[PDB]
Amino acid sequence: ADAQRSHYTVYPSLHIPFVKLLSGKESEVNVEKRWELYHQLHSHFHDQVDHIIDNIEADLKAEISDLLYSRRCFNTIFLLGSDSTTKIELKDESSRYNVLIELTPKESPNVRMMLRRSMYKLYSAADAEENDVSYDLSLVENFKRLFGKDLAMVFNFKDVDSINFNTLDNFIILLKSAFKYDHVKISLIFNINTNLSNIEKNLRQSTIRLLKRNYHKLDVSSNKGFKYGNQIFQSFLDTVDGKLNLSDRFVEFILSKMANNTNHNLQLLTKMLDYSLMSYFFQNAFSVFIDPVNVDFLNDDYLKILSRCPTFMFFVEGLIKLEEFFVEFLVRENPINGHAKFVARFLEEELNITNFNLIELYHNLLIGKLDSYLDRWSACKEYKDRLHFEPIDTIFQELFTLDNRSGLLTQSIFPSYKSNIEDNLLSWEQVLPSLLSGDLDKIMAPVLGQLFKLYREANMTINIYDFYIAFRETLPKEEILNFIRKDPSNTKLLELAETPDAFDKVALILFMQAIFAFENMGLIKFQSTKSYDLVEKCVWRGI
Amino acid sequence: CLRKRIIEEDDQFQNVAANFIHLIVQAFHSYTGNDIFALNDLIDFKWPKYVSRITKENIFEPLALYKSAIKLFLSTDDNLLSIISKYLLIASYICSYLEPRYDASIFSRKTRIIQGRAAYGRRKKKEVNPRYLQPSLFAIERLLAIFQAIFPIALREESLMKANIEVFQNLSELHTLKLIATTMNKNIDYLSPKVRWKVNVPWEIIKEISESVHFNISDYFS
Amino acid sequence: SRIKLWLKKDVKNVWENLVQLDFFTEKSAVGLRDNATAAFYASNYQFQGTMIPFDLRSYQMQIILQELRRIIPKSNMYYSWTQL
Amino acid sequence: LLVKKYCKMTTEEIIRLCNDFELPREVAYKIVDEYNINASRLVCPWQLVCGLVLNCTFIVFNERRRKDPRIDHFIVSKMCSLMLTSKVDDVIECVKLVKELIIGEKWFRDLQIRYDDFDGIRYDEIIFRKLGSMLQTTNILVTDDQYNIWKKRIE
Amino acid sequence: ASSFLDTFEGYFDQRKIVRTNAKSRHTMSMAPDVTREEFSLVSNFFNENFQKRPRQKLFEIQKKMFPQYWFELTQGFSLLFYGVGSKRNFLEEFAIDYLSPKIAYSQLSIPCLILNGYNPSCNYRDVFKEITDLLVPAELTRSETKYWGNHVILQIQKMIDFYKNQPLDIKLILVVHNLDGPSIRKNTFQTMLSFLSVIRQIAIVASTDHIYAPLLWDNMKAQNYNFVFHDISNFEPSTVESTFQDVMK
Repeated sequence: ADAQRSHYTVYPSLHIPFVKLLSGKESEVNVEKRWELYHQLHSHFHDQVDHIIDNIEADLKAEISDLLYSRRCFNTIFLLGSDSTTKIELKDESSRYNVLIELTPKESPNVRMMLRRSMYKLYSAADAEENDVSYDLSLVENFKRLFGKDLAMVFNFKDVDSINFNTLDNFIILLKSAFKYDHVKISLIFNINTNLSNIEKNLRQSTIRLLKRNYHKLDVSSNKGFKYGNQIFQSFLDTVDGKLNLSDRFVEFILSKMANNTNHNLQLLTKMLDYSLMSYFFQNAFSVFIDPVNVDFLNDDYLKILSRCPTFMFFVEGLIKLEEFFVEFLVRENPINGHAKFVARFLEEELNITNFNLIELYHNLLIGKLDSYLDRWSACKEYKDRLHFEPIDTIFQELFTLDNRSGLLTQSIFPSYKSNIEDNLLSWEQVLPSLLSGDLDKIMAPVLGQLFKLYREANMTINIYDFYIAFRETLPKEEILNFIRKDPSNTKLLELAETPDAFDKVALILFMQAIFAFENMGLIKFQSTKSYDLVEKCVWRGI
Repeated sequence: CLRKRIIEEDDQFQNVAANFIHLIVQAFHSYTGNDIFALNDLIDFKWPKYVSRITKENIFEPLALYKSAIKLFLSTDDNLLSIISKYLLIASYICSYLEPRYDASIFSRKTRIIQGRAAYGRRKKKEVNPRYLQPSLFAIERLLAIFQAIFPIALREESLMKANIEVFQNLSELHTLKLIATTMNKNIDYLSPKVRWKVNVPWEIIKEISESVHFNISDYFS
Repeated sequence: SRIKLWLKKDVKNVWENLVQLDFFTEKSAVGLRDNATAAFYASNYQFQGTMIPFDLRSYQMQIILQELRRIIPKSNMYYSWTQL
Repeated sequence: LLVKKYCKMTTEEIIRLCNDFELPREVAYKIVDEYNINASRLVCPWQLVCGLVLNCTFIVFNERRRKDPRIDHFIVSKMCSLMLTSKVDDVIECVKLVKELIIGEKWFRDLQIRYDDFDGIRYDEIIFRKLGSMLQTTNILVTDDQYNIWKKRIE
Repeated sequence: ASSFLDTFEGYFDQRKIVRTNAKSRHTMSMAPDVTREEFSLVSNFFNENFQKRPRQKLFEIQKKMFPQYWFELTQGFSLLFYGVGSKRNFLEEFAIDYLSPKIAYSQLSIPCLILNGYNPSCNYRDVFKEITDLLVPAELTRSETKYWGNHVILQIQKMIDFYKNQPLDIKLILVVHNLDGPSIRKNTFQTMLSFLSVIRQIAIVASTDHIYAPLLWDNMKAQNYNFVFHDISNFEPSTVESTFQDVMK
């Protein structure tokens, strides 16, 4: 059996994932055209996003190079908020060699291995660019005698916060001995994830005095000044311009979920926007109608499902106090995106203000609180009347809107995982559907869900036999034996059921299979290595 | 720097250099001890700013030069997270430096339908200042209970905060940033119930964190 | 109440010098190993006293307070606090 | 009535308080039994009867609340004028508190099965809500019967 | 015996101090003892018959979600399935009977590599040997091997740089039963699998069983995994995964 194997490959036997909407009455070509519309919009988004990624990587390389190239000390650079994935490339100095030495915490178990990897990398790179030597710092001493030119070493320490600071301190003091050679220049790059003081409290005071002689702090995080998140959000708004709307609750969901991730913001923003685009193009039947070519393929189901709009509700109530009307309101542009573009351009250029969040600005513009958002700067009091926009309401906007009311984004991307496990185990009506064992299904709960309620009402240390006794009392003795005697083709079962302790034995078997299911799940633990007499509950519901 | 400021404003130059060296020694000998290298570092750091206060009035009177350049003989000057993550660090500090059997005497604020009494609290306070010693070890669930006890907030509004994907991702990141430690450091499985947790930040760092979110942690140690 | 008080930031340096001059030593530290095999084993292990912040590391004295009282001179400023 | 403590009640008052909210007799006796099994270890029986009656009248009248959203206000104000309590946070706080002491129980599960409410939606909605379906219904558009009764109002 | 049941207050409330006179020191010695094989017999009956029609009805409901899962896989997301009950049959039947031939048709089967993370003997080096057999990656140059590096991780990063410039055709389906399982929850296995999940040409279908499983993933690993989470609770009895534990103990 391959299920008892650790791993096995399968070669199985042997056109779009988009399904037919409108209660199964969608056209097949509407499905294909929705697939192509999603593909072109998704491509138009990601070309801009990958261009932005290339831009941020190139600007970071240029800024690090300008710091690296601008007597007897290190050239120290502290990259604050660094995730250590930046490619660092060096300049090709005439009659000098420049080598970059990368060092992770896994490659740094002690000072000896750190030096040995550094000297192997130096010797390998120098012989690659231009006899065996010993991989120690005498290779740095005799570098110009073998290679004929001087040396510039750039040490890039990745994940310093994870490194042993005693080992790092001793390696720095070891590298300090190389300053006595005229042909040696050493630069150090420290990728720091928390802050500078947390690492200055971990080094020696002599090491701090060593590093202070020539050092540069450079705060480069992903979430720095919102210069890159606003570009990605602007790329999305330029993609969905003239076809789709963003609700204010969706934008505030973006803000709330982006506030909870610090080191990796932009991938979360792209993931959330992408999944919302997927959900709209998978769910909404009017996704065909985002381009004016498809205005000649509307039917009675389209008119049935476009008539149930609260904006249409208010419009016909105001008219009191169809297909041509629905077609007529596609020519509009909804210029809120252009107004946000103009406001951001004005604030970046005329007022020289770069510290702003376009997602927050779009949220306040959707609500109608752009002035209360702009009050933080105290520099737009003379131009608020120029920069203010009244939010125009557009008919049939609900059929073209990215929103989260169903909780789909919450269930798909950031679920309350353990709370869902707990809620399913406690309730189980919302999971198991209601409909041989039909008499027992109405009376007896599933064994895990039944045991979880006793688990919930028990105390933090449960006696396992009293837990079993309570579980036995929850079960009916008559119907369980009737259901186990309903099958006459199992001779050992029919032999066991006629024994008078069959109810207790059956209850114990079900109880123990549920107890080790809970043990594998992590709900309970055993307070020994050899005993199985008391359990501790590890999980409380609602946390 | 010295010659540039004389132009832009030989025994006398030796006198001002030796007076600077003697002032550095007399100001920082208790700090450095008899370390030649530390005093060399302090001389190299404090020479240009002392140079930048030399005037024509200051060049012949060394007491006036010591009065103008005074602030660099008083101090050595040899130096160089999200909402959930900060509150998880605060809760980890609380879990490490408070005893778990006093937990229900502090954070418990919900009313009761069943009859019951909360913990009375400590009958007399100890004089040991537990933040001077090494932190205690705690479980994940106590950390989650204290985290949602002190995190900020009609019928479906879900007033408390559950531990969703974001909370566990932030806690995993805190273990990655070494702001939270375990007993096991290599080949550690996060999922075992025998794995315990402790904070490793100083009191000043968690004070800066608690005041960055305007949380009053110093009430809990009073 | 009956001298400059230095801050913890500046007392850090004096503490490091006192550890360096073998006045303090780390608690239950083995120190220099007997042979190369045991030293090689010790270099591949990360000790718990090198991963916690410096202000919580446990230390023990190489000289006790009675020996400190014995040969610090009687006319010294801090001599009266060698008795406890 | 939710602040005063340490009372003792009879069956007549609780089955009279059922008949205000128009509940069947089996559900009434279930409120009676849930008040009875937690009698000697209780501080305020008024909160328990208030929360139990409110939780059962938010599940019996699920279809009328779907047809008319004002029915939710007619129940939270019928007892706010009956509990001698001015503000409205007390009743919702009380029912939120007592929900955690009833949601695990078997007859509450059977009462949720037999009237198909599941804290607001049928099973065919909540299983797709838990599965994370893109095709689950959303609260942006009105329902079909709401549009039909509006068209009957207009015509 | 607790006013609070399930909040932080219930956590603090249920950890009271119980006296020795109310310890209730009954043990499992006064329990009805069973033989080993009648446990298997009773379990086979009660798991093949009890609540079976709701289980098949529920599986028919969640089989309608298969094209959404396929859409999520071709848009670059990994699938992480969770819920109460075993997910081995669901993942096997989704990946082999549905996903592989429809991916092969839409790209016009696909090799399915199945990892049993519930097995303690699941080792990441033999697993990566099978991946190198299936995808045949360019071997590491001597400069790429560095200095006593992890050859699996360096090779996978080289495959990441290679497959960044390929067509976006799924050529391997990784099915990881019990991603939080005892040998696979370790840091090197998770690092291996998240860097494998970076590659667009591999579809990742993984499941977790432990309630504390999201603690495994920091921000780098959660970015690399790119998880869409799906709750599949079905109350399957987990017959296969139970064989690596003991129930008589």
